[PDB]
Amino acid sequence: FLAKAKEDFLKKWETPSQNTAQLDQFDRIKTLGTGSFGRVMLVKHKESGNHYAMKILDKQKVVKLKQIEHTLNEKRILQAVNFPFLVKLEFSFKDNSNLYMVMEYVAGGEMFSHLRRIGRFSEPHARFYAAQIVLTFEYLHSLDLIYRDLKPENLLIDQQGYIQVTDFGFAKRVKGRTWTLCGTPEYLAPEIILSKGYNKAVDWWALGVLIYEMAAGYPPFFADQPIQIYEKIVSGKVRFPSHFSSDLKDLLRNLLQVDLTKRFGNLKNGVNDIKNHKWFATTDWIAIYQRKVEAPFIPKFYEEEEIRVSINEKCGKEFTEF
Ligand SMILES: Nc1ncnc2c1ncn2[C@@H]1O[C@H](COP(=O)(O)OP(=O)(O)NP(=O)(O)O)[C@@H](O)[C@H]1O
Ligand SMILES: [Cl-]
Repeated sequence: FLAKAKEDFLKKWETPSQNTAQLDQFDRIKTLGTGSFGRVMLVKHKESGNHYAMKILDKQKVVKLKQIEHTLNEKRILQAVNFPFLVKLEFSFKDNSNLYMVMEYVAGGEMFSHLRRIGRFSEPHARFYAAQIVLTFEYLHSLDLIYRDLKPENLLIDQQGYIQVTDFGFAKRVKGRTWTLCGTPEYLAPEIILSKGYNKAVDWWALGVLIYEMAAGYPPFFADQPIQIYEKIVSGKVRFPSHFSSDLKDLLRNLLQVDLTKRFGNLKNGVNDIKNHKWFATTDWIAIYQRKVEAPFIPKFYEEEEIRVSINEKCGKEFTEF
């Protein structure tokens, strides 16, 4: 009976929450780091006492870098969704100068830098992470959301060693097909490259690419020039390292299926063809969803400038919906 997850997403999708907090409600502790459009600040919600990561997006910068649609889309998705492996948007508001995304404070690590530092993951460790992505894509797809941007860079490891998807700029809600050429070359599904339309099956392609990259330490398709990567994706084969189990190679043959009508995740049994695959025979799907499996990696956990908000409104039109 999770037609309630759909019903609730749809209320929030149809009437997105706006100005759910304001700046004067947060104590500013310190700057955590710098983003594309401004700082992320550790803040204490004055009422509750909880700490959050407040991302400050300068509207003028977002316009200048032509990231308007992506910013709006990301916020709109994040205020509608609810799933254990999606970063939690706690509050959003705007003022004359900035957009504010008040995120759950997650003192974790980055999948990208953990993968690159370790070199590669064991199949059982790759499988632990992959199962979180499988359940996430099941959720997103049941809401007609195509993520279409999977890659380690988009995944952080929280304090329990579980995944959170951190970026929804590219994700599109759409019932059938869409055409936008977007993503990063190594993770492009062939039906995206061939420019005749694609659907949610491109996420299962990208899962294949991620599992391979986790298990090998490098992705299946790579080259000095993007056109060489596109050639490989479209009409190349894949080469599995000899260390890959036959279970893993069989799963990847069916995820990195160049023909989307035969790709696992896109057939009559849908997500069950992936969940019921041999490689995932040891995965307790319910237990992964409940974060009851012990994770293999637990992350370890002066120059302060004020925020100036203009008295004049900037980019009112561009960010009306926010
Ligand atoms: N939820 C969070 N919890 C804790 N620290 C965070 C959180 N979100 C962002 N940060 C910190 O803020 C820094 C910059 O924000 P970040 O979200 O990385 O920016 P971005 O604009 O999304 N670009 P990118 O660095 O490529 O992801 C990060 O390197 C973290 O140190
Ligand atoms: Cl591209």
